Amino acid sequence: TDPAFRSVPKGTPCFLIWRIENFQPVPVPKDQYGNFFEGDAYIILSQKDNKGILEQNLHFWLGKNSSQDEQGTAALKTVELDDYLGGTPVQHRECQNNESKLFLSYFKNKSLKYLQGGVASGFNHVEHIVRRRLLSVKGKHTPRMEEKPEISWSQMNKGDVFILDLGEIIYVWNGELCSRTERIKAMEIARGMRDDRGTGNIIVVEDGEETPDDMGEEEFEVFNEYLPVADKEASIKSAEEGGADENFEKKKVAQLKLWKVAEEDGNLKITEEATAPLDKKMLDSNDCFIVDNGEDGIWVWTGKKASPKERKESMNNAMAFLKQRNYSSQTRVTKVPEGGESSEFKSLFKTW
Amino acid sequence: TTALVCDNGSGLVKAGFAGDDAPRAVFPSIVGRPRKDSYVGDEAQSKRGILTLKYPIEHGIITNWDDMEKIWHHTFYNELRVAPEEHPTLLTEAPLNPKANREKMTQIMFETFNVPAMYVAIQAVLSLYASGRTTGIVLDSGDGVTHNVPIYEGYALPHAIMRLDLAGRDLTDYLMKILTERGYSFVTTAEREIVRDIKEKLCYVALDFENEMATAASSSSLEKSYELPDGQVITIGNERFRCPETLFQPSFIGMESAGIHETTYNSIMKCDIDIRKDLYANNVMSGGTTMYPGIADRMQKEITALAPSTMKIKIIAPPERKYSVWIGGSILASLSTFQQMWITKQEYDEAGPS
Ligand SMILES: Nc1ncnc2c1ncn2[C@@H]1O[C@H](COP(=O)(O)OP(=O)(O)OP(=O)(O)O)[C@@H](O)[C@H]1O
Ligand SMILES: [Ca+2]
Ligand SMILES: [Ca+2]
Ligand SMILES: [Ca+2]
Ligand SMILES: [Ca+2]
Ligand SMILES: [Ca+2]
Repeated sequence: TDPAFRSVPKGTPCFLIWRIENFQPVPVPKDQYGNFFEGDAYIILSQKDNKGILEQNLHFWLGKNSSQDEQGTAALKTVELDDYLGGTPVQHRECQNNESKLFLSYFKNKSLKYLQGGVASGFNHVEHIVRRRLLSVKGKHTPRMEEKPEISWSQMNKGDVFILDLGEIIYVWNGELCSRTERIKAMEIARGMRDDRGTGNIIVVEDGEETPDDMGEEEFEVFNEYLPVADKEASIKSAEEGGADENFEKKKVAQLKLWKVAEEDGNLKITEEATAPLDKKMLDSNDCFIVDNGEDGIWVWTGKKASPKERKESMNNAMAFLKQRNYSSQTRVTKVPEGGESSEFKSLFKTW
Repeated sequence: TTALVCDNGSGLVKAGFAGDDAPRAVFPSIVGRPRKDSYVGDEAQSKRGILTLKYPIEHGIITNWDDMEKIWHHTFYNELRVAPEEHPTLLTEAPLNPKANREKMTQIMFETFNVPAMYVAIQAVLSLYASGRTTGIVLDSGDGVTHNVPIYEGYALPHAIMRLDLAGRDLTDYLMKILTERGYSFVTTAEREIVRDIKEKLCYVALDFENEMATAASSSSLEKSYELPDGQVITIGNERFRCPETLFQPSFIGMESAGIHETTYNSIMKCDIDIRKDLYANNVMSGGTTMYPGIADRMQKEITALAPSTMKIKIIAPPERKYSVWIGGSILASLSTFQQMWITKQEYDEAGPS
């Protein structure tokens, strides 16, 4: 039972008013009865003892600017308060400037006043913002992916392969001096992204062949809208200006580090389990593990049989790494449930 | 802890987190097995040739429990990417869902995904709450089923619930047929998705069918263009409103059932007389098949002709009504009494699915 409804007298007359605030009916101070905010929803319970019987009227008042969550909470809570009092109350839906005479009778002396504004909506707005990013695939033995801090030609070079990730449409741009292993590993990274999201068309782009003829009229528009071809030559870096493919891979292998978050005898310990080649069998379902890829992503692998303290402290310390090392905003911590590992997460493991 | 809200629909799965105003995962309720043992949702549709694709849910009632497990597995681990053992989960069920069906949803949810708690809510009831109402009649029309659920003070009246097996997938089939009679080529399942897109973008409900029919027969002012994936452009004429007209004239598709305006009227007439005035004034529409332009004014017109003249007819068509069920469940799972009405894993392991 909602703790704001427990003090409702179940047999004696009363007159109570609640105000919906963040999915919760907050009781209104008694002297403020009648002061209604247009942006909020209220619940009004009237119980009168008319000639030996208790007539129970249950009104929920909806301001003209009330949010959808407040209107649904008022409707849901009215039913909850109805069933708690036996079901005998009668429900009335009251809208601003269209209230019933019974509702207005409660406030004839108390003065009904419509006030502007109200408490903020408890809803979290889902914006459905697509994550657009310029990816970099570079290496000799096994090319590694890196998310660039921007989407431009000044972030690219003619010696590597770049993935223009736009969600539903993926561009794989091959530099004219890119390796043969970079050309195939970029497809695996791209095809893994399309299989993780369940849909999407991949477009293969060669260096210098970005012409609306041998590329595509509509295909060129999207590419040029994010990567203008005119600004290419001044901004694109030479293959020589891009570093050594071997040095880049050596940097990325070194930053990989697997942490272990286990409970032991009730005292949680965070040891350094391994580095170097990482294997799938290192991840045990009875514990949690933090896969440290540094500025390119912190991944929290959560086993099915893990303890609650293991799950909470694994995210906490992974979040702690970000603030301590003062990583940029684009470095993210991602909880990875066992069995829901993405292709990008599996890429950090050499054997799987 | 934040809860999960999964609205298992006949054609689409709407899943997300309690507290959000919209679902974050909207993928088709499809399981594809080859002719990687399974494919779910969009990837199953992106690989139609290699696999055979089956609907785990039929007319709102879930029928293939093994393939539905893959739906929920794909929902938790692939779409939302959450550990289901960490989140309470609110599910939705079709009106008049059998009890043994609701028990097996609970069994799978507890001894396969190990959720800490769960609850099952009726889809039409959640839509009424989403509109800020406790009393009214809901017209819920989706891909596979259409229902008329009169609700009074937060609880449906099961004796007056109507079930119409005419919905969006039937309308998509009808548009494939009449466009093929026109001279186009749409018969395959891959072309079903093309026509479904044609239906959602260019179809509408005519306020006066015979007059709109006479307009399209004398000029080309109602004809629109649709670009196929090939690049070929085709012309859609009176098919734009002949397809949604099946909702009001089921005989178009070969069905002698009553129209959605009559079933709405027949449902209200099965309720007590002293609540019909509120039922007429609170026609809440829900589902994607109710997203046709003009369906609200046509329902307003058709019901006003069947009902007594002293009754005020009001149709409520919320803008986001294709997600009304999920939004209604998001509010319920955000209420601090969702904990009181749910069944926990320990209670289920002790007492059982009953
Ligand atoms: N703008 C639109 N116009 C017409 N129809 C639409 C539109 N948008 C979606 N639809 C249809 O709505 C249907 C899916 O909606 P919804 O998710 O409410 O149904 P469902 O829950 O999967 O099915 P059911 O209600 O039988 O469980 C699809 O068949 C789709 O064709
Ligand atoms: Ca408010
Ligand atoms: Ca009551
Ligand atoms: Ca290179
Ligand atoms: Ca452990
Ligand atoms: Ca549905």
